[PDB]
Formats: sequence, C-alpha cells, structure tokens
Amino acid sequence: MENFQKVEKIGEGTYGVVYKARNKLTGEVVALKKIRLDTGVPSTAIREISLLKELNHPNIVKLLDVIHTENKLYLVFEFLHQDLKKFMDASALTGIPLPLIKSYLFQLLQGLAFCHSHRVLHRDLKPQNLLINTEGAIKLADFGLARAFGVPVRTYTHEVVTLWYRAPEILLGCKYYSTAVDIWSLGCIFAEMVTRRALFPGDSEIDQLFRIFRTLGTPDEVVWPGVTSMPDYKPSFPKWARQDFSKVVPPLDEDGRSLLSQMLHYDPNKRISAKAALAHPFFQDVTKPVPHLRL
Ligand SMILES: COCCNS(=O)(=O)c1ccc(Nc2nccc(-c3sc(=O)n(C)c3C)n2)cc1
Repeated sequence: MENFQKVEKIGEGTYGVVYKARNKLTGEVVALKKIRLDTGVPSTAIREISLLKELNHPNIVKLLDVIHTENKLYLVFEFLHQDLKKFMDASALTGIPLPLIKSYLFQLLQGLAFCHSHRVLHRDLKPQNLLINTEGAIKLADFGLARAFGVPVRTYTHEVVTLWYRAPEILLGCKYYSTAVDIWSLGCIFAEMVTRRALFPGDSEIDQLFRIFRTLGTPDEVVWPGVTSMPDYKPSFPKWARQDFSKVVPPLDEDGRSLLSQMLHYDPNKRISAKAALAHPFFQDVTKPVPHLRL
C-alpha cells in the first residue's frame, strides 16, 4: 500500500478483499487485492505469484505488481469496469446477444489456451472472475492464485465459495486434476450465458454432484473409465439417466450444443482442450461486438 488510495470495494474474493484504488504517483486506477496470510507468507507462494507477473495475454487481467509486507501481500491488477456476473444480471431481461456470447467464449478459450500452454491452471473460473471492458474484451482474473495457495471453502469474509462451476473430478476428490477443469467451468458459464440461469447451482458438494448427475447421467466406467475408483465415488450413488442437450441449453444451435457437450465430457481426457475448441465449427462465424455496458 501507501502509494495507493482506496476508492471502493469491488469484491470479497476468495483470497482477500479487492479494492478499486488510485496509484498516487502514476495516477492509474487499479484493482488492489490484499491477501490474507495464514500466519507468514510462504516464500513459495511468493515465487508462484512472481511467475504470474510474466504470464501476460490480452485475455488475462494484467498483474501489474506484487507487493509484500509482513502478514499482508498485495496484488496490483489492471482495473476493468465490470464483471460478467453483473453484466449477465444487467442483461437478464433480453439475454446477451449470441454473437457476443460467442466472442466472449472465443476470447476466454484463447486466454485458457495460453495459460494451459504454460501449464498454469485457473482452477476457479466463475462469472465473478471474468471481467469485461467497453471495447468488447473479456479477461480471466484471479488467475493461478489457487495453486499459489489453496482455496478455502469459507473465505475470510464468511461468504460461501461457489461450487456451481466445479469439475466432477474435483468433486470426486481427485488430487492431481488437469487443465480440463477450466474447460468444464467455462462450459458451465457458456450454458449460463445462453440460458440466463446457472446450469448446476449446487449448494453443497453432494447437491452439486447430484445436480451434474441428474442432467448428464450418473457417470460409470463406460463413460468415465476409472471413475468408480476415485476417492469420493460411492457405489451407492443414485443412477440417473442422461438428459438431452436440446433440453439443457435451448436455444443454442447445434454447433454450440456440440461444443458444449465436448466441454462437459465426464472423462477429463475426453474433454476438449481449449486449443481444439478454438477450431470448432461454432467459431467459423465469430466476430467481436461491443457490449452495451452501463457504468
Ligand atoms: C455493484 O457492483 C458490484 C459488482 N462488481 S462489479 O462492479 O461488476 C466489478 C467492477 C470492477 C471490477 N474490476 C476488477 N478489475 C480488475 C480485477 C478485478 C478482480 S475480480 C477478482 O476476483 N479479483 C481477484 C480481481 C483482481 N476486478 C470487478 C467487478
């Protein structure tokens, strides 16, 4: 801090508070995240975070500076003016126009393609972490912070962390999950943009899993070899039949439903990569429209 002048709270992220702040030399407005340290700050968290300062991409919220003092760490991010949650709320009556949904999905997949080529995972994608600007860009925020620490189930703020976007392999207690978890979260967000309702609004871990199962079918060894040996899998899970995607995300067109199906494959190895998603036929007519943002 010290060179920074708080102007308002824009989020109680999972790791700390997030303020809009004005840099008191350069005059730049930034998003300041005070990170809430367990005792001190692990040096490995510091080296983990430092590598992020280099992971720069048009679709990743730029980390400007990391600033360390005793039991407070600060991350200084470029400031964007709105998150996708708020923009989706704002768009609730008419929905986001599909061309703009498509552009946002395409850009994010580009972001994810980049991170994953550097072996960096987000692990916690959600509409609150997807930030937009007036020029039609969308960016991944709060990014690779999960590996740097871990994610508590209860943030310092006593708001519950959302499970709505969590890949099934995480929920079934796999320890060493992959990039494919981010593809899953992004498909849940795609679906939500299209339908204007959360796809799997779980309010505990088993409600979340049983919501996935109801829509997609209870997974078995036919669709997900190895599933039945995962740490939190129980042979006593109820066996639901799969619903059709025509019912899940109307009125998404066939290309979009086919891409979404690949993003939502149970087996993280059959799940489409970000890079392969970019070549899907759904992005043959991609464009970059301007949102109607009300700031
Ligand atoms: C009433 O409005 C409250 C809803 N939040 S909001 O207004 O849409 C919003 C406004 C601005 C921002 N800006 C912003 N810019 C850069 C980074 C961030 C975030 S969001 C997040 O979780 N982190 C860690 C960061 C750095 N936020 C984020 C959210």
